[PDB]
Amino acid sequence: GVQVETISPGDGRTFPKRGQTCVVHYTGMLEDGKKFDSSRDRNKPFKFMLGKQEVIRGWEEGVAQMSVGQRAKLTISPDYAYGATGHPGIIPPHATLVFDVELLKLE
Amino acid sequence: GVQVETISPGDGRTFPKRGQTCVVHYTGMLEDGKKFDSSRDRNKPFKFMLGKQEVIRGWEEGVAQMSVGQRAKLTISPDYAYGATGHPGIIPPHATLVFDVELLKLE
Ligand SMILES: CC1(C)COC(=O)CCCCCCCCCCCOC(=O)[C@@H]2CCCCN2C(=O)C1=O
Ligand SMILES: CC1(C)COC(=O)CCCCCCCCCCCOC(=O)[C@@H]2CCCCN2C(=O)C1=O
Repeated sequence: GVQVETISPGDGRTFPKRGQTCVVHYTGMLEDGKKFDSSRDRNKPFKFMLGKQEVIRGWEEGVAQMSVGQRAKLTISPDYAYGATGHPGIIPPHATLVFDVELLKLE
Repeated sequence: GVQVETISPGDGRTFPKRGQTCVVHYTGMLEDGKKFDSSRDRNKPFKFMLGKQEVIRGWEEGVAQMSVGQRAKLTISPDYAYGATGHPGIIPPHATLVFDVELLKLE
């Protein structure tokens, strides 16, 4: 499923609600440590609307467990990520993905 | 034959030679992405001697054209795999096989 593991505590009070835009910085890597992308390298935070289902299930369910200001490591099994397909040219088939996510703010 | 499609490049200069032990991680799938075996799943690299014929011909010709650190998707026709006999209870007769292979190192 998605396992969430705190790197830095957030405020423990403001959790995203469905319909809110989460603003995050992230780095994603394959289970073996090979990194495949980071918004920090573009220094452009990534934004998505929770509930809209435009990101993988592991992100929808993992980020909803986070409060503003938290930095956490989410390790996402293949069924909550890209499955047998992968993401062409970046993610291989059946890959467990590990993401370091920081929830900057809600909009 | 075997088609090699690269997921991530290796050095493009250290290719395996006859008699060397190739150390790889792999996932074996039928064309629909259904996984029938994976070394990753038992967390043990697979090792074989290039030129010994102990692995199907698509693996001997496919991995000979990979360089260290490369991860590639090999699509193997049945005549380079198990032909009409298949592999009892896992692979059907005349099945095209897809393997995700990462050449981790040479010994
Ligand atoms: C796509 C992928 C492989 C690679 O992403 C990029 O190379 C650039 C991202 C630029 C922003 C557009 C992304 C649109 C989101 C929809 C793609 C689904 O992606 C995901 O769910 C996760 C989590 C959010 C970051 C992207 N994401 C990922 O799995 C990734 O990191
Ligand atoms: C056998 C099969 C269905 C199942 O394989 C295993 O269960 C591997 C067990 C671990 C190693 C045992 C020694 C296997 C020696 C090689 C046997 C022939 O297999 C093959 O050529 C291909 C390619 C290499 C991985 C095994 N391979 C395959 O076609 C497979 O994945």
